[PDB]
Amino acid sequence: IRIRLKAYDHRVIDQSAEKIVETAKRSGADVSGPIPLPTEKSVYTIIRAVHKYKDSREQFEQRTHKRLIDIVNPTPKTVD
Amino acid sequence: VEYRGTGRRKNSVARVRLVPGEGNITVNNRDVREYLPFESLILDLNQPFDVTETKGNYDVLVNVHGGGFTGQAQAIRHGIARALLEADPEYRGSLKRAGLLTRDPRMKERKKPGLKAARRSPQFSKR
Amino acid sequence: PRKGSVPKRDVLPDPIHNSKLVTKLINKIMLDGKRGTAQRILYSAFDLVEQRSGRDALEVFEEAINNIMPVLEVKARRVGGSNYQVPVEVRPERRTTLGLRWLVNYARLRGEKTMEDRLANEILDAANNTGGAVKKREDTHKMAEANKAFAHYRW
Amino acid sequence: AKTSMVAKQQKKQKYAVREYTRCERCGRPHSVYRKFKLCRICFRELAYKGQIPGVRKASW
Amino acid sequence: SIKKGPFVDEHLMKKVEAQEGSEKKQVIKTWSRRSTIFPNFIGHTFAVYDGRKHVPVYVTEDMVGHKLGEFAPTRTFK
Amino acid sequence: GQKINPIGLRVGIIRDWEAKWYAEKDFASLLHEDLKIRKFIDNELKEASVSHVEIERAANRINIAIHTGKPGMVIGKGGSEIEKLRNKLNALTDKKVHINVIEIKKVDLDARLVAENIARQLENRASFRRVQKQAITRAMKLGAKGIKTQVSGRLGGADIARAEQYSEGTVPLHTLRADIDYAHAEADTTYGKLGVKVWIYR
RNA sequence: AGAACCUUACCAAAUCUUGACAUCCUUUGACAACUCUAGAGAUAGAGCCUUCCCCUUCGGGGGACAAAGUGACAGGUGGUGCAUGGUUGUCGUCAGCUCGUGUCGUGAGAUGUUGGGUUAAGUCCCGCAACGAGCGCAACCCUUAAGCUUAGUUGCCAUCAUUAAGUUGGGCACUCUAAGUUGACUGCCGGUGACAAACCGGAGGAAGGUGGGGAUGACGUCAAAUCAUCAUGCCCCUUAUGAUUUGGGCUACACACGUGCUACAAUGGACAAUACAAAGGGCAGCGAAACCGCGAGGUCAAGCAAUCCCAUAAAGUUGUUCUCAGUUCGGAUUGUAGUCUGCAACUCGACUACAUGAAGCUGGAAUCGCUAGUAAUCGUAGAUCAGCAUGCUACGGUGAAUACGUUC
Ligand SMILES: [Mg+2]
Ligand SMILES: [Mg+2]
Ligand SMILES: [Mg+2]
Ligand SMILES: [Mg+2]
Ligand SMILES: [Mg+2]
Ligand SMILES: [Mg+2]
Ligand SMILES: [Mg+2]
Ligand SMILES: [Mg+2]
Ligand SMILES: [Mg+2]
Repeated sequence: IRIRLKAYDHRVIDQSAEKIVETAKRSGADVSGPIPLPTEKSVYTIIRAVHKYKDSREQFEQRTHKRLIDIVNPTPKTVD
Repeated sequence: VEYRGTGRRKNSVARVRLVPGEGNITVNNRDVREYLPFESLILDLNQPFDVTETKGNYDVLVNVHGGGFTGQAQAIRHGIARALLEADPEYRGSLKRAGLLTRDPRMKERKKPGLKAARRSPQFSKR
Repeated sequence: PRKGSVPKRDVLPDPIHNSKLVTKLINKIMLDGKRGTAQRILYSAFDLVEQRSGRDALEVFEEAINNIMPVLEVKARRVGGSNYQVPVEVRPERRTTLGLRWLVNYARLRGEKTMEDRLANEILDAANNTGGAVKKREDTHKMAEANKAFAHYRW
Repeated sequence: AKTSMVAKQQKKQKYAVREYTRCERCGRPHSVYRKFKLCRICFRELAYKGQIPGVRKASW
Repeated sequence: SIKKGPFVDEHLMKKVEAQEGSEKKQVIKTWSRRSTIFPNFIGHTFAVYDGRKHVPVYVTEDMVGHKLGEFAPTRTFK
Repeated sequence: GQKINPIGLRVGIIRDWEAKWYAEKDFASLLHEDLKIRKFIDNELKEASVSHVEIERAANRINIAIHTGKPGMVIGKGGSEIEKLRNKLNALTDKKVHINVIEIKKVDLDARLVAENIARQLENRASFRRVQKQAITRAMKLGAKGIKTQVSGRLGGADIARAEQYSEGTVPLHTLRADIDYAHAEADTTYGKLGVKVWIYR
């Protein structure tokens, strides 16, 4: 079915991935081991000061982590 | 018997194999001598073959990826040394006597914020 | 560097000419990061030596550096509470590196209207004397060799 | 004279592209964003103390 | 400068297209410095500036294709 | 020359965030929504020892958590005022589900309500050095291992301003590991403005 | 980190002064959401459905969309960073700065921080009225540098086979790969510094002696900067030092100086052919393929977040040609004829082909920037943004010369 997960923190998404593969593997389901898609950042380089004292700046990021999980056996014990 | 010689130089991977016979190097279903575009010194990546006391040991039919062209080159030079030492494990004490097998000294670096070319500073006027 | 002796570690092999001291003057004609236009011009300026000179450029080449080879340096030093010059003989690693600039700086000065022919008239006419750049090494060769002065100075 | 301007901007003076974008908790008309609708100094005290998501510091 | 109707402002057209009846001369009072010259223009002035000027500009048979009432300048130099 | 505020660096390795939710497109107006409601706690409760609120969103199931330290008077008469701002904040758009308080014993071991303990004194003109030094000395009779308090703007009835930091203990600012809890409070009465900063270790 | 109008605080013309705004006030129609009159517009008026909530048993919290004149008033991008809070620039990532007990001094004060040696370092040991502590440097944190688990669908294909190539199957799973782990530290090292830490050497981790970079900015100075981000003590404006449009301005000009770009040519130009990246964005946005245009583009139009799109990187290679010239160098300037964004491009954008083709021969006195993926070279992407950057912060490709020395 290939459910997708994406989250800001990085340990949270691995414990969620092992939660969903735990609730899938404890029932009969031939699920793949969870897939790391590359995790994308984006950059916010910004001026610190309030007036015109430029050429003194600092940057920010935010980093979305993207995993991937797919099941190929729709069973009644793996429904939701 | 030699396989899986990875090779890295400046953001340009290269994976190889080594087949016995004679020295015949080839990448990406086309030649080498008229692929490395300027690079008249094609022989100077074959130069570990020069210093391993034997030139025509094996054939390669190698693979390469990414980077520039000499950034895409010169890692084949690195990449056949790992599999070359995996062909016979004697050569670490006898290929690192010219110091050749592995060094990853340098890649490009960050443009420092409020500068122009990552070590250069803009010109300040006077006093 | 007040800390001492940054290492050298520079290497210079070559494809055909079998000489470390020929890949140096490919590294000084190469301006603006274009190594992809140097030996295309250099090796097309050495294969035109034997068509212009009498011989192959190999046995002319060590003569061509040999006659241009600078001898003496004048590194000024304010001695002991005074101020005038001193002759210094160059350590043998530095002297070729000082030496090779005078090929290329006068290569861009001989108006022959073809750089792979204008530059090669200073390897021809360099094994033979009174070239373009031999005039400067004889001008500075007698800078303090004849003008010998306080030669007990340190630096 | 800017609290009149915010009274203009959330209304509409009817042409297509006469509007512009202003800071949410502050009121600057320049260097604002569209990911946040904040602005370049008013973003910074709200990027600190953890209260906005996403934002680690720097230095990748 | 494109195709499709060189963009006379329409209220100016409302004034001129029925203003051209008699032999009277009361010209514009516009201060809309945007419109081009439709070819059916009668002898009249205009008032084309709004900071402080009503410069009466001639409608005389110039190159009428200009997309501007720009015969009235804005500032001085010396 | 500038000490940057130590909460800024110390997120993502030892202190987590304040808004756990994720968004994709609504992050503009949703980022206006939480930043709209995170003043109403400090205004409506009027600081019943309220440290800092917590947002999490779960797709039309919001959950917010106010620490606030002091139970009881935050709640109302057994459950009266809590639903009164459930109803009051539920008129924001369609929100305010499961607000809960988590009390704080060891009162003056946390930066905020210390800074409103000693901002609230000197705005009633309580002679700043006994304002600070007691809030210093209660820290290390309650087990703390570092506090630095500074008060800056125009102390006393003077006409030039000078900052008088009265620190002690151990208060590092170049180790990332420690949970340097920071606060700030700007409060002054009838003779200008004034700033107050408090760093607390542990 | 976007000036056509908007922005916009400036000024000129019309324009109201419980107000374009926020609060209550008394009864509640909602709309000016539409069609028309005038005007440039704000607005000035007429046609409205002149309604509606949420539940009472003829009834009120007043939610609407805001309506009536009041008062409490509101509004200030107006004065000042020498009344301030917050926030930065800097000396300078320099290696210093301070206490708490003592103890000398009538005391301002000093020891502790000094004298031996080492280190980038007040880092380190050996000494001694000092013994310790605290803020600093170091590690802790990101990024990169090589393996093993653990995963595999868009992730790669060789071992097999149809493959223009869709990587279609095989389900192959290793090879990068993409985010989660083992281990660098002066370690056993040879010296000899005489045991003082440490310093020059040899070994084997891919790895040098803080592996390479960032983020981190001590007490404090400069009454440095900001009331125009916001907050703000106090003084002024009070049918105008407020408010709303339209339309000018912020770009004007003999001039003076900063920064940036593109060039003066033949290791250069034109011309067709011809390979190899990283980092990014795109659900009314990115837009393919094939289509009509000299191009700027126009229509339609499937696929869509590693997979799909923008998106050909460019420099260089092989080859043709101009053959050393105010020139087949350069496009500065200047009219016609378009495209696109927009309600509109005159003041005041941008791009294309048609001719026009100026200045200029590597620049006086002087003056900067850089120590290995580094300066230089052509390029790639992004935010800001409808449209418009040579700036800006990010990313790869090609890649040298030089540092014996501390005298100035
Ligand atoms: Mg392998
Ligand atoms: Mg030294
Ligand atoms: Mg105001
Ligand atoms: Mg490291
Ligand atoms: Mg480092
Ligand atoms: Mg540090
Ligand atoms: Mg004011
Ligand atoms: Mg300006
Ligand atoms: Mg394409």
